[PDB]
Amino acid sequence: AIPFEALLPYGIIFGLLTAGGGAMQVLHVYRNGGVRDRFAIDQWDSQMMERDLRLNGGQGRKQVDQATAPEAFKHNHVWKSERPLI
Amino acid sequence: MNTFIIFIILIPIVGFALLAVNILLAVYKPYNEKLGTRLAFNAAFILVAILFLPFDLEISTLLPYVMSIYLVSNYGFTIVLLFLLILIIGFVYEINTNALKINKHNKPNTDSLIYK
Amino acid sequence: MFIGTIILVLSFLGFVFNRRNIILAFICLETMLLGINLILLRNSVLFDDISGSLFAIVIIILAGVESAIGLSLLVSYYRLRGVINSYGI
Amino acid sequence: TYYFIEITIFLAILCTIFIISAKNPMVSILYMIALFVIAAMYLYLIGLGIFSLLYIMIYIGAIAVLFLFIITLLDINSTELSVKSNIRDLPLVLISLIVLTISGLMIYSNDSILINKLLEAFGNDYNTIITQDWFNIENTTLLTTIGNVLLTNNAFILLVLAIVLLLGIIGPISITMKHK
Amino acid sequence: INANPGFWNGPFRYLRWSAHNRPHLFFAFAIGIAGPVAALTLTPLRRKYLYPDHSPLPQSYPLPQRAREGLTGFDD
Amino acid sequence: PREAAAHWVPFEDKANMPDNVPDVVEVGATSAPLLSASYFIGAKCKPYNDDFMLCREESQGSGAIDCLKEGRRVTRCAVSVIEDINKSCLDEFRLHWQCLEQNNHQLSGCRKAEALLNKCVFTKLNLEKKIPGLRPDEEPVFLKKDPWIKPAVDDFKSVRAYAEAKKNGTL
Amino acid sequence: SSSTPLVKTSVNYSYGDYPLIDADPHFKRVVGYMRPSDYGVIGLATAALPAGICFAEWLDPVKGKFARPSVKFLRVATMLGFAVGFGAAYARSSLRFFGVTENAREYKKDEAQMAARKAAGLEPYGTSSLTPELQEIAAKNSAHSIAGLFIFPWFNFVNHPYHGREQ
Amino acid sequence: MIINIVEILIFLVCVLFSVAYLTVAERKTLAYMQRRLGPNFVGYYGLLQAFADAVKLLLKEIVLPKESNYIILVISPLITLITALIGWVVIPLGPGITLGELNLGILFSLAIGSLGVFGSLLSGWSSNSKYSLLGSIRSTAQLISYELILTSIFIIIIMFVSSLNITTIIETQRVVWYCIPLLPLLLIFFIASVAETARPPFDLTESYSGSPFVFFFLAEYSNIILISAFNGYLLLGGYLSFNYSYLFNILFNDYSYVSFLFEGLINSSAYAIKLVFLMFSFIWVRAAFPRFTYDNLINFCWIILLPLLFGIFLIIPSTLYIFDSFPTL
Amino acid sequence: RPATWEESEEGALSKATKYFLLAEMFRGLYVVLEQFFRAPYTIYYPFEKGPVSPRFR
Ligand SMILES: CCCCCCCCCCCCCCCCCC(=O)OC[C@H](COP(=O)(O)OCCN)OC(=O)CCCCCCCCCCCCCCCCC
Repeated sequence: AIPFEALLPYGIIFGLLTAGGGAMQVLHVYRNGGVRDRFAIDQWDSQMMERDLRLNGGQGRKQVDQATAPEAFKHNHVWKSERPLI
Repeated sequence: MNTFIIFIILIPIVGFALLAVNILLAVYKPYNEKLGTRLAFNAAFILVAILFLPFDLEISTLLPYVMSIYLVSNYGFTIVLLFLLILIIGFVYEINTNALKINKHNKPNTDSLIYK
Repeated sequence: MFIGTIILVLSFLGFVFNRRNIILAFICLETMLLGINLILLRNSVLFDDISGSLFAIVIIILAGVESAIGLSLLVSYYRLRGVINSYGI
Repeated sequence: TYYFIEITIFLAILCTIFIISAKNPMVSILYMIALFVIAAMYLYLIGLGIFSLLYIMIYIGAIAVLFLFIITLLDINSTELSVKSNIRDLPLVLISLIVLTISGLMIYSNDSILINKLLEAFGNDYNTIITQDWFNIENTTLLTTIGNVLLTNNAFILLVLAIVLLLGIIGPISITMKHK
Repeated sequence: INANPGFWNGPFRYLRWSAHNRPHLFFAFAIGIAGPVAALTLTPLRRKYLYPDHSPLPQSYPLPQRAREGLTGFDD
Repeated sequence: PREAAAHWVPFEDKANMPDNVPDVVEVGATSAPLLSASYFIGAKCKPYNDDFMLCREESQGSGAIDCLKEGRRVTRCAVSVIEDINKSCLDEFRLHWQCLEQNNHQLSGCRKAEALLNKCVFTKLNLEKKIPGLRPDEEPVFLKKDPWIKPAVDDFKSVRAYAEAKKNGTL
Repeated sequence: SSSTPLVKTSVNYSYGDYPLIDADPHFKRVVGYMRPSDYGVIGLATAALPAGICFAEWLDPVKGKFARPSVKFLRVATMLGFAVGFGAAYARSSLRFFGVTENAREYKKDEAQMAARKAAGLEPYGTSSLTPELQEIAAKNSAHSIAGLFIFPWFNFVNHPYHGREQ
Repeated sequence: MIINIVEILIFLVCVLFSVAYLTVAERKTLAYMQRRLGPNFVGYYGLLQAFADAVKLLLKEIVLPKESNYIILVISPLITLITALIGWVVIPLGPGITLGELNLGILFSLAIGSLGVFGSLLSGWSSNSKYSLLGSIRSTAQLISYELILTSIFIIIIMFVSSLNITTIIETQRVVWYCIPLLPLLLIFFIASVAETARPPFDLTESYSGSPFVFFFLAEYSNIILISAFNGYLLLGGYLSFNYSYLFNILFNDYSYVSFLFEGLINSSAYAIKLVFLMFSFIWVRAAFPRFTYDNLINFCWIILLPLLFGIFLIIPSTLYIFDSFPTL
Repeated sequence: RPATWEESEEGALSKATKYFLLAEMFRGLYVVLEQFFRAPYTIYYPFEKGPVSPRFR
């Protein structure tokens, strides 16, 4: 009936794309530090991510929950100086 | 430094490598026997690609609307309706005129057999 | 403003001193429109507004329609003369 | 990675010179497609990532395709850049290059003074300070606002533009049909 | 061979002719005019019977129109 | 208002507030705790926030310096709400925003933890989560049963705590 | 909420001798308030286009000797005649709202109608399915669009709150 | 920086293996549809035959004719190879798993698909013969004529999402797929996808050696799987199979790397099974049908499909209007 | 005489559903789909020879 030989190269196509997606998801989670990626980032959420990198201390999305902010937090604030745009 | 640009630069590296492998690897050995005005064309050939472009410019004119579809609700909807219908009228011009046909020049010669 | 100004100026002078064929004139026209686009979109970014972006998205469409119109004009130029001269029309 | 804009400016110059001096008419047209790509590079570079893909879609994918499609099945004679032909042009090319270049640089300035008008075009050196303000709550990007103002404030421009697209349909048909 | 009667000699006969013999144009125009006609004639029925319209989303910070009346809280 | 492109380089400033303006202590919550307690910050600090933005509207263009005294009080009242919610509802506030740091900070995917958090905060901190501008004959979204938009995977700690709150009769 | 105009606007700024009714009337009000002379103008234009084509054929025939024009031309003539007559009647009736022609017949109807809408307990110009920003932009588009009837037809279908009136 | 280059060579090894095995798969199922065996001569069950063919064709004599631009003729293979492969960034194998997460992903996927016309048309100017030109003319005319309705179907689908991000569309499709309401659009998009590669249902112009052949060969099947990827994300569910929340609350207890591994396996298994059924349907429609005259093809696109598409342009925003259902950003 | 469009037993809706939903195309598709699931004919030549009659030359 069903030829196994005809569907084996489909089987390897299926397995290669499956293993690629799984390995890539674990690579993304290892990059984030144990959580999922953010798949659609606003200008607001871009500004919110840079604010939380400023607040947590170095780490990407450690996500501190503290009462009142630290001492170096009032002084590590950033402006961006962009070039002449010639 | 994202994983987006290594792709952009790495796909050529793939190609440059493979056509190197063949040019570096295979026989050239050619000769004369191995090696080796203008024609006229129908109007629909040039017509399909000339009239292609005003429909393509409409399709990318819908592209600002379908991103703004919530903000202009009930009003930009009707403006887009009028826009689409104005261009549908030029399209019904085009298919009423039978523009994009290449039509065959020889018939069965329908004209009847009369005598004397 | 520099890139749009120089593509417009070099595009203009390549149009003007074209003596070799006709399609160099078409593509120099289109690159002139590109330079106008560059200058305007830079001004829209610097002024923080969309209105230069509005005129730029409208002139994209007008450049496309002029290319379609004018290339059909060249085809009708070519209908009766099965050659296009090097020196020009 | 500071001098990126300067690099695109220089490469655009070089690409136009390769446009206007080319063996074969379609070698010249491929240099124009390359100039479109340099343009889209500059547009992503300045901050307009939307427009660069609009340029690649509309200018490269429709206008250049129509242009190459024309060069294929039509006959076009071409002389190449002889030096006998075109150094009779060069003194006015040089005068008009310097004059048109300075004159295009002139009108960004407000002085009574001629060369204070000129050298304020080069007073570029100061680095703009970008501040964050938290006043915007949603993902209105640039294509959204183009779709708001083409459709509410400039709806009439969009409908007259529909008449222009209609004309771009009717005209090429009306020329090239030979009705019966 | 099937000839064109024209829309004017008999309307409904021409509609039947176009539905039988030019089905792509007939059903393209059918789907096309089903849109705005139902957009005209069905949405007051929906606003009357099915559900009324949603309230608008805010777009900015909502400023009210007052004059900063004094509040005794967090005086420190 | 526009974002920096084309080789922006960041820079910071070794300085201090002048003596004229008093000290104000800052908000140290990040986006998932800020988004978690956003409605309770808005419920307690509505007249303070609105007086601050009404200040900013009233004296146009001066802006920053003439509205500092109420920008003080909005920050202090939000800090009051956040330590209030820490010391009463630390474990389920933490349950909520630990749900929220997965799922793209979507409030759509953390319903079973936010039911627990809303019940705690409403009985102990006596603040209610409400969506304004919503006329009656319209159900609020975080109250509805069987929504169309369910998340991909419900978090395990919050479904375990939700079931245990069912069997305790908490909720 | 959804009827504060939030702009500054002409108040009773009449465009002629006679007082204004609306600064742009809604389409329903223009069709409701038009006179029997306006319907006579529509009938005049519907009759004048096919009779005009028959006339201009009788003056100079196309192929040398006179025939009647085809019915395919007469029906398009009658359709375009209704288009001209409706444009003429809409412009005529809008002139009475602006107060550039005599409108004492319609001024009584409007004070009766706005008294009725005060008595019915609803808004004076209609609930619209638009945000007030979109109502404002939509009425900036259709304000005084009866000028330029020669180029394009454009009408008012938005129930926006301001019409150049007070209270 | 170790992380992203290991990720990108993992993605490259997966997709450039899977375009090679698609060739072995088409020969075998074309054979079994025709009641014969496929290749079993070169692997244990016929596999690495695409490897055998590539090994031999990288040993093959390259002929640059009297007629030809040599430079144009060998970098038209590369510009079609590179833009047939560049569009592989933006496809997600899971939520936010792409090689570049940009918020305008359909605009990119739509701009790269318009760059693929040149290596037909341009390579007609290679070996300038009067019949080597107007065949390329018919090729590029069909190519542009069907990427019109391709772009149209894209913009019809974005009327439901109002976002040019791609994983936003797939997360939007969790409530229902887009083929289930718009099933005529699945039929129209399938046949436009078959035309856009110039598959041998919709082939006319078929009816070099070595590197310019294997680059065109790889570009053909990369275009196959790329337009299949486009169909998989905007019309079928992208990586979506079912809910799988209850199964996880049975199995797991907290987030671990094995749980993210399992979730990525499920998501890209759903995406790959859509894509594999789609490539099977490409080969299955290749097996059963004769080809087209150019006039049947142009009549088909401009006179039949496009007016129906105008009707769809009118009908779908109108039903999004009748029920007050406009998608928000 | 060949029948006109009006003297036909099929409705326009019935006739054009077969038009836009590709009915007999799908029928001929399903034929070769049936043939995917059956036994091929191929013999393996140096391992298995085909027919012989003694008359063969
Ligand atoms: C009443 C119904 C609903 C009403 C609403 C209106 C339409 C909504 C439905 C829209 C869906 C449309 C699908 C495509 C329409 C195709 C219409 C068609 O048949 O084209 C006809 C065309 C020539 O037209 P003509 O000269 O008149 O001759 C026709 C013979 N009667 O013929 C041609 O030019 C060639 C025909 C090509 C057909 C495609 C061939 C290859 C593709 C096969 C795809 C099969 C997909 C199966 C995949 C299975 C996957 C599991």
